Amino acid sequence: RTKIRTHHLQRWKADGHKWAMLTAYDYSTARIFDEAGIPVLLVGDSAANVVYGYDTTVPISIDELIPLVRGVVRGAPHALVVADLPFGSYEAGPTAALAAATRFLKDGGAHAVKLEGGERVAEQIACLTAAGIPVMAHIGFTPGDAAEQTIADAIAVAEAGAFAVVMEMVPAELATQITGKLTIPTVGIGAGPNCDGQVLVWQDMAGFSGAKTARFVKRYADVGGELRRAAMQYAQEVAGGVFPADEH
Amino acid sequence: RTKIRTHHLQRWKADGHKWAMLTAYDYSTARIFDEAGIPVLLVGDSAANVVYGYDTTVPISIDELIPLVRGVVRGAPHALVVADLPFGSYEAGPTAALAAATRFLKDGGAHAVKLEGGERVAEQIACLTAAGIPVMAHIGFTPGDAAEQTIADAIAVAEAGAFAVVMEMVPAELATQITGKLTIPTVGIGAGPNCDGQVLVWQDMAGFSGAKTARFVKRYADVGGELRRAAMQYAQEVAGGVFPADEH
Amino acid sequence: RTKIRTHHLQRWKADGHKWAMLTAYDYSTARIFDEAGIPVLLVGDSAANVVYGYDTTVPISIDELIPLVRGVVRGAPHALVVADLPFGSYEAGPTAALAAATRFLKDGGAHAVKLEGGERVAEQIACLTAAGIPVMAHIGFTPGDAAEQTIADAIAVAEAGAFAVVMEMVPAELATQITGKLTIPTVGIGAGPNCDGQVLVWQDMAGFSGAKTARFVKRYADVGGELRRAAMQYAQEVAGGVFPADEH
Amino acid sequence: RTKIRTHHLQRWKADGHKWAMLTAYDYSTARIFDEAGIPVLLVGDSAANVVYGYDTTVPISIDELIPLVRGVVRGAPHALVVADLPFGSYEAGPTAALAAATRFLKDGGAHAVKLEGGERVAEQIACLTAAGIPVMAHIGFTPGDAAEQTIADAIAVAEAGAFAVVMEMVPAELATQITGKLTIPTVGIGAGPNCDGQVLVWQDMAGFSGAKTARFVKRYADVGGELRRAAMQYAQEVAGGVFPADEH
Amino acid sequence: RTKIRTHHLQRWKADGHKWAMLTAYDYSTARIFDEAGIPVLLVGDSAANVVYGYDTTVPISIDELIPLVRGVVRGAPHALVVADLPFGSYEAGPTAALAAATRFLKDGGAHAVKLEGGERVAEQIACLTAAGIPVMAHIGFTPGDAAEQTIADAIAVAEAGAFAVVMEMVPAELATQITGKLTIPTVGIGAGPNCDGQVLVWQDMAGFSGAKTARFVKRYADVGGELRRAAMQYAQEVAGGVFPADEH
Amino acid sequence: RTKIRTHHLQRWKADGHKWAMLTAYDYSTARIFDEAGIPVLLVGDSAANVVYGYDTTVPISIDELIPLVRGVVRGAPHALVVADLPFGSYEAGPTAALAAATRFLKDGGAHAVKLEGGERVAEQIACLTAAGIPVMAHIGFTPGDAAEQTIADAIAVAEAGAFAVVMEMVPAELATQITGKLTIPTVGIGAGPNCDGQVLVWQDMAGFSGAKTARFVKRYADVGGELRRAAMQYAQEVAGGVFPADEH
Amino acid sequence: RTKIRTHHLQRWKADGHKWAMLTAYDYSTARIFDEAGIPVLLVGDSAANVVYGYDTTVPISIDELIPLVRGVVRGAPHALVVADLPFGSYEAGPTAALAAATRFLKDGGAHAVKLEGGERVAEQIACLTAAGIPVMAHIGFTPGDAAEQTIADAIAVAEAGAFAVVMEMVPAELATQITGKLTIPTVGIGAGPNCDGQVLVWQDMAGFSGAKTARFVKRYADVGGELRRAAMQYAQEVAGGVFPADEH
Amino acid sequence: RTKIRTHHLQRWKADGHKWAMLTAYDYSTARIFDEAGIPVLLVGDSAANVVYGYDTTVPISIDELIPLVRGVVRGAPHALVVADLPFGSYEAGPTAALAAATRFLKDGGAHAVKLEGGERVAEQIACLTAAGIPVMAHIGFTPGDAAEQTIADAIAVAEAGAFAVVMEMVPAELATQITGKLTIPTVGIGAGPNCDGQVLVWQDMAGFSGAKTARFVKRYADVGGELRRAAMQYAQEVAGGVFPADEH
Ligand SMILES: [Mg+2]
Ligand SMILES: [Mg+2]
Ligand SMILES: [Mg+2]
Ligand SMILES: [Mg+2]
Ligand SMILES: [Mg+2]
Ligand SMILES: [Mg+2]
Ligand SMILES: [Mg+2]
Ligand SMILES: [Mg+2]
Repeated sequence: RTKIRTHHLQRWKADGHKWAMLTAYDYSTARIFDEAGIPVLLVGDSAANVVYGYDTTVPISIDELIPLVRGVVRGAPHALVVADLPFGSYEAGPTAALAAATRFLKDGGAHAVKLEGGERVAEQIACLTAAGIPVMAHIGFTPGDAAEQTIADAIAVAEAGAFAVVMEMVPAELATQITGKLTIPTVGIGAGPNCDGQVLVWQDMAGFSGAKTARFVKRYADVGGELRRAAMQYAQEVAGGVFPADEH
Repeated sequence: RTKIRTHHLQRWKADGHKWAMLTAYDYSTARIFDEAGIPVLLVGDSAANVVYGYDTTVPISIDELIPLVRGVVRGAPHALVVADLPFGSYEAGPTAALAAATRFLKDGGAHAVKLEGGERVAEQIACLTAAGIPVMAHIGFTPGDAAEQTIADAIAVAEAGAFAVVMEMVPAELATQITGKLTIPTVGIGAGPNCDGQVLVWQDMAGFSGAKTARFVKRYADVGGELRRAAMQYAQEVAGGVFPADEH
Repeated sequence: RTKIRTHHLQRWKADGHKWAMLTAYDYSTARIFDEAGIPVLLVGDSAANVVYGYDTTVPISIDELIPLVRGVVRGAPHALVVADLPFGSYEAGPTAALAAATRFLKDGGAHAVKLEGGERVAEQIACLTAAGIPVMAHIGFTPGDAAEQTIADAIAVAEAGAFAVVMEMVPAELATQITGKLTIPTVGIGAGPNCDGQVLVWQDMAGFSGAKTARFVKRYADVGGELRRAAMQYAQEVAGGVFPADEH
Repeated sequence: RTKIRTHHLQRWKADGHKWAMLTAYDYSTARIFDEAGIPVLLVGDSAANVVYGYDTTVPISIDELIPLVRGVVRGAPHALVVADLPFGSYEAGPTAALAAATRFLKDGGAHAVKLEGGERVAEQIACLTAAGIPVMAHIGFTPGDAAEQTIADAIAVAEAGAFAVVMEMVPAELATQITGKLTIPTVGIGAGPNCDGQVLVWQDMAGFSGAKTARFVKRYADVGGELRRAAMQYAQEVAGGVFPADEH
Repeated sequence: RTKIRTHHLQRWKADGHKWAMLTAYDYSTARIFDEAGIPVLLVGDSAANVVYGYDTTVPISIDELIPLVRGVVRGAPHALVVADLPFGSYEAGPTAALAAATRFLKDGGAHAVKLEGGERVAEQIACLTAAGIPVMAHIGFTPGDAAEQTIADAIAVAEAGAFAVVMEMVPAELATQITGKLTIPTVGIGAGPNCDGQVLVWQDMAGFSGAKTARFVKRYADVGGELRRAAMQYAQEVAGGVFPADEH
Repeated sequence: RTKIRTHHLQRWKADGHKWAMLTAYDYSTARIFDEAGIPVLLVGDSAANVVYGYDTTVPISIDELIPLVRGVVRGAPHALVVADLPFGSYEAGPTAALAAATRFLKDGGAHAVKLEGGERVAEQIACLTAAGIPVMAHIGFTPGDAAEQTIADAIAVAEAGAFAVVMEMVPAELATQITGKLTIPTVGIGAGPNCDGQVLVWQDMAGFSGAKTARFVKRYADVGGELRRAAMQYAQEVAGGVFPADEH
Repeated sequence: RTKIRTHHLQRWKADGHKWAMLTAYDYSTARIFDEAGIPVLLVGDSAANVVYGYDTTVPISIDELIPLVRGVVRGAPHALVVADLPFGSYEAGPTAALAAATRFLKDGGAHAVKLEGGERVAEQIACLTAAGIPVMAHIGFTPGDAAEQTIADAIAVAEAGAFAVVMEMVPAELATQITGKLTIPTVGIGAGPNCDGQVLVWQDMAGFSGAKTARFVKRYADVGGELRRAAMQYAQEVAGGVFPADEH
Repeated sequence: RTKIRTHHLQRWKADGHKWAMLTAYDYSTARIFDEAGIPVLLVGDSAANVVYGYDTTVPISIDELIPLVRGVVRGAPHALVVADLPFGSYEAGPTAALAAATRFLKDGGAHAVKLEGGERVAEQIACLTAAGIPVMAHIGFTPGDAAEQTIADAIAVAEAGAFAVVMEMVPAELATQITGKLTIPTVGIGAGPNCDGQVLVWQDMAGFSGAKTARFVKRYADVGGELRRAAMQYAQEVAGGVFPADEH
């Protein structure tokens, strides 16, 4: 079928089609989401937690991501795969950011990268965008004047060239407006329902990590739990000599 | 509770306790299997397929594994985590193998490593074992005289110091004997029911990869499928403005 | 005979001589095109597809090109060999671009390099040109205001020093004008007939890749097919003991 | 359909099926030979001449080959791709040879490697073979006692583990015998008709390089010449304004 | 319980809560201070003396600190761990400073870094702060106009983004004012009692180094002396055969 | 006074003088033990736990030790400072071990190194010893035949050249004998009272880590606890404005 | 006694105390000058000649100096040791100069560095000075307008932060003035008697190199000659069997 | 005049000419000893003390020597310059030793190297000697059987190829014999008067280091003291305005 491209997300904002974005970190997962119809996959730095067990996204390195990106890229032939730039890889300036992004494309095989930041990151977004690298921006709300800054960021980020922007933990009201005020699609996560698209960490979306589903997350299943019995039953059958059988 | 150690596997062979080993490649998965009671986790090179999308286990590199090992090590505090040595990292001889294994322990944080091979690999197993590195052997059956070699390998491998050995695609009959003939535990996968323990790639065990469950694999669930709807439903709700709601 | 130099292309624009440029990626091919009279050879990044099987030109690296350039340079003693700068090697700025180009000349043995881009790349083109490195520009059309930009690019690029410019996927009408408006030769590919010169990927020109000849490509032969029988017949004769004979 | 594996070549020696091996050095060529049914492809060091223009095979480096191997591997999904080890990469001993071969498999994606040499190279062939790396041997005839050595080499090489052996410039008589005396398939090139299989440099097989077809080579076509007109005609049409037309 | 964050220090300045900061350089020490309730730990460059025996803080390198930081980070789960930047690692400018700080966070696991300097270092503090790296400033008094500069530094440093500032060897009077004039907390050491918080090198605080307690330091114990007998008694018991006993 | 040398330990075995060895990992600690009369200091890999918070001694690297050794060397001018070789740095063989040890002497400034292992490590001990590097051996007891091996190790190790040997977790009875059977001093830790000398991790010796003093350790003080109040009191006085006072 | 610091040189200019600076390049020499009371030692790049035999100061590298600096630093505990920056290590700009100087302090153990140059080097002097690195300037006279430039340099250099400045080959008259016009001490060598301090290459000062004592140098001895007999006599006694005697 | 070669030392042993060897570490010193007639110069690792202030010869590195060797080589055109191999550079075996020595010749410009050791070092001496590198051996006496070993070393060392051997701290009686028993010259230092030649550290020979002249050293002067006044007088004249005068 059709391979999602950035322009598709733009058309969808026009046609009013609200698309879904899911986070992915390996081949098998991506394969599933791809044959499930998910148009956009995010190899997020959130992998730091769900994949590597870091209690933050500060330690994860580019090298802990590129190999995962390659895997996701191979598993979702129809999805637009976005590679998230790790903390520290782009804050230095355009040159650094460009080198990092270039690695994600030439090596990781990603189609686009996600650069987190507000106005302070416009220069970087511009360089990449001008280099021909699709950039998905990521802005937030950090408490009044805060709402102003969020807006300034949303504007600056789009001006820089971002083909879309993620609004994380942004007051639904403010989000709604920004969404209507920007020409590019807005992807929300705890941003309210008024965003051109939505994004969730698949681990949360399918109950695969812990049990604490935050407010902005809707638990669409208990894939984690389902895996627990599968394992527990497997274990018992092994102990009970029931497995393997002869057909095995 | 109790952190599984190699001696436990030995005691279990004595008490006739058949234990289950599951493959794992990330923090979240390991966490689940750990709280599911799985005693031994294998960060297999099978990750080459299920994690990175390689159609073989030949290309995967040490660097594509170590970071995954670290994650698994963090997610399974009670399991005995075994790191699998990638193709090419130990065939050169003891020195190479030792360096590679040392990386998996000092860096990966693994408790033991899995070295695939027969007699030809005894020297390597001995060096590591003597260095204080727990080694899980891995022998197979490659078609008559074949059964002899498998036996020779099983013997040589144990002589070298392996604390356990994996029998993959080994005729149940031959396996049964070898199991009874060795002092160390035998972990099978398509080796028959007469092995001190069993091992499966969790992706297959829980139907997370493709649909072709081979003969030696028992599909204990459809975790993959379950994830497909979760994603599909999520997508539709996004399109239907049903998600996010206000509680989000 | 005569070794084509950049000034020749300029004279030809004056004399109204429409010259042909062919893509080349190895010694044997270049040798053929050279003794076939082709004046200009392009070791394009299109090699990413036809040579390495990448589905894009994003992954190909300088190192996957330089050795090919050297080969082409050795096979076409009379042609003006142009080396194409890979994605990511010049977007960072002049310094990067200069280093990359310098490698293609000092190492690759190329006579000139092709830098893809519009106004955004003028700075780079200027640095190289001033360094004494012949630069062939490459501009395109990306949909109204688009035609304006194409023009701006054509102008900026020439101002920067490009000895010629490639117009790819440019509306014949717009192309025609630009061609007449620029002092330097315009080389088209899907740009219409009104260009000082034409360029095609030899694989397409001679039907050596797939069967889908796009609109802008004219299939001058089925060299690929011809190779298929040669191989098939060879195979059968081998099977039929007809080859080798005794004269062999 | 079916992906050729080494055992297939063995079965064929049994069934008396004479198979054909063709040299290949890029994606497009491999694609053609693959859909032409060629079972085995050799990314030979002969590329030194036909690809890079070296007048010998002494200068070509591993790095000038690996990227070509990757391309060939991508173009022939059904063929058994063999990567030839460059001069100097294995003569030092097993350790060196193993490292080199490992690169060709893990990086190049090759299925097997070709190691040129006689008895003096048995140690290397053994190490690789034991490492799980399929090795295609390559022996020759260098003038009386010579025939003895060729035989000794044929024997030693097979003893070392080679799954097949290439006999180049070997007296048909001697070749015939060796072929009958070895358990593994013999692939000839100027070795006579009595070899389990045949191999030719595709450039010669299809008349793509020079015009001097040596005795052991049969010119199955003039693909090179066919390319010359295609180019010459293309050039003239460009000059004659006939190309591009409007359909372009 | 609660993990101290930078905002806590701000709240405390508001509530008038004077907090204590202690220097720490290893896991065991940090563990103690953590379970002793110390909110902020400083892996100081002072380690140069107390840890490595350098008579100055000029020679200590980043590598002699990062591993210590990791240890302290592991020992104080509830403390805000601040890593001090070594001499020479940030004076070159923002780029250098950013790279250094990034190492301390991504590798060292620190939560914040301490950058010593006045106005001259504002640019660096700004870059880090904007990058999302918490920076603790450090200003001093170097003899009239001196008091002016100290003030200028206090102002500039806070303007740059520092979440707090250390006043070392600053006239209590001047300190008092600066403390009242700044919005961010002031941490003193020989700065007088009018600072939002206090800091001491634990070695001095607990009499573990030398016997010369300077004026600004209050000796809260003789932990060093206590260790001397422990050692001396241990030694004598060993000599007296009293140790080990049988319970040992 | 007198700087302890290895021969001193030998004389002491003769005179029946039981000496005490203490572990040390920094300048200030070493200074204390030195002026406390401790003759031998061990910069152990036990630092992995007490210094860096690793739950094992497997991860610690040479680089996490050398800088500590330098510090200890500077703090104990009269002690014989022994540097412990980290896991993985000598198991490969003499060459590796020699390079590692050489670093500890030339860089770390150590006087001797400690190599853990039995017979399997004799070759390494011999190389270093012959190189002029004082080696302290380290053997253990790992459960019958075990006692035999311990003995074999004690013998082999001394034969190799070790100037002394550490017996850790060795049955007092067996230890007693070995001590009497060897010409070189035996240093015990959980080895019983019949050893030429004793060794303890200062953290345990002075109650600085946790509260679980194992059987073989005698808690000579609560230096850790003493540090807790010092810190707690310091904190309260800061909060109570009592500190700093004016004398400060 | 007292360790000379830069402020001492300033006080001395005030008290009118003319201090002497001597060049030094090794431990033994420095030890002598230190116990001889010399306050300032210069590890000059003049070492290029007297130490390494270069006929110029152009070839000497940082690495040929740092190890000498370390030696001098160890030999003169009371002197202010100044390390010279080698040709080419600071002319590129502040960044380069800062890195070089930082090596001399952190590695060499120097207290200050000497940067040769006039106005053109102010930027470098400023960066180092602001970094906390004491810089001794070095200006000269190169023939009218020359005297103006010397003055401009003297001014610029001091403005940049130099704690002192060397006037080499400067007309005594001009020197006298500059000395009176600057706030910082002036150290002369062939600059006349009106300088806050004097400096000479110890080799010349003590007649250790050649015999041609230039005008600005006063030969205070013939230490070189004295060494010649010592050697000659030693040689003869060896030949005469007089040495060694029995007391030897 | 004549440039001393190794054969000269041999002739001298024959003619009974007792030659003198002096240690040297810089250009100026070497120049003096050269024009003083000293035939052999030793760039000893004793430089560790006299040049760099190390209290041992354990820390000095090859890099702290090579540059000094180059200097000495330039200063003594007629002397046979011998470079010493630093601790750790040859104990690993021939390969290591050869590489190290090769650096001293090709880079340092030395004519020969000094390898310290007894029988244990014969292999190394043999490799170098066979490579064409003149090796000066160095054996000692370490207390009965000791005298036997010294002899064994003297024999082994000469057998290995040493063109001469240094006997340090060897009982004059034993020395006398060894001297008469060896075919190669013996150079003593505290070895008695019966050695083909003598060697002393010039610092001791001329009273340039400390005042404690050991038994085996004869103080031929007080060059150090002479330098002290030269410096002291220089200093006073500077202070007294007597220097510089006008002639300066
Ligand atoms: Mg992030
Ligand atoms: Mg495997
Ligand atoms: Mg391109
Ligand atoms: Mg060849
Ligand atoms: Mg500091
Ligand atoms: Mg240990
Ligand atoms: Mg200079
Ligand atoms: Mg020595």
